[PDB]
Amino acid sequence: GSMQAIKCVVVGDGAVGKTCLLISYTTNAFPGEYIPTVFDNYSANVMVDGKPVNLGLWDTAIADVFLICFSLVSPASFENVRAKWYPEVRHHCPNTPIILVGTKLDLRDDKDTIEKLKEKKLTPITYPQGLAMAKEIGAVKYLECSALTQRGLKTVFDEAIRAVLCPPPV
Ligand SMILES: Nc1nc2c(ncn2[C@@H]2O[C@H](COP(=O)(O)OP(=O)(O)O)[C@@H](O)[C@H]2O)c(=O)[nH]1
Ligand SMILES: [Mg+2]
Repeated sequence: GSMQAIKCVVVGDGAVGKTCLLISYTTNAFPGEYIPTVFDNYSANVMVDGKPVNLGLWDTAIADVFLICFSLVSPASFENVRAKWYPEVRHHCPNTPIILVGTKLDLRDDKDTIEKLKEKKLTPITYPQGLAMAKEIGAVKYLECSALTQRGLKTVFDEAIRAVLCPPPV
């Protein structure tokens, strides 16, 4: 083998968890240490639907697929999905698939994160809201994950890969 190379570019507001997402997926450990500007890309060889793939993951601060990320406990990062990130991706690339990724899923039911938001008059983003935002930006998929617990983490990348190996008919 022979593997297919796929380039995936990850974008989203500062502090939404892009770097921790990529490290947690590729090394299988959530980082408890500082991660320099040194590393701006990560890699993983993965089997998806019986196919060996080299997934190249670019951490931003000729993509085959974009991940646009917002934190499930930051309404401001969610609004920027449509106000900033969707337009910036589409200017450069009109057709490349976008996956919309809600991060920090472990906090969406967290009592103290819920309270903290509540005292600024805010609330976590819900699954239906996220799904509606994916439709609004024409994302091929909406996924939620925690880098910390790894809940939903593999699916993000499997679906980024499927987006490339299996484009829609129309
Ligand atoms: N609770 C929780 N915290 C997270 C998760 N992912 C990242 N964080 C935290 O969010 C903050 C920013 O993460 P980072 O990956 O540096 O965000 P970036 O600026 O988008 O690269 C850090 O303090 C991380 O520890 C997560 O899945 N759950
Ligand atoms: Mg980062």
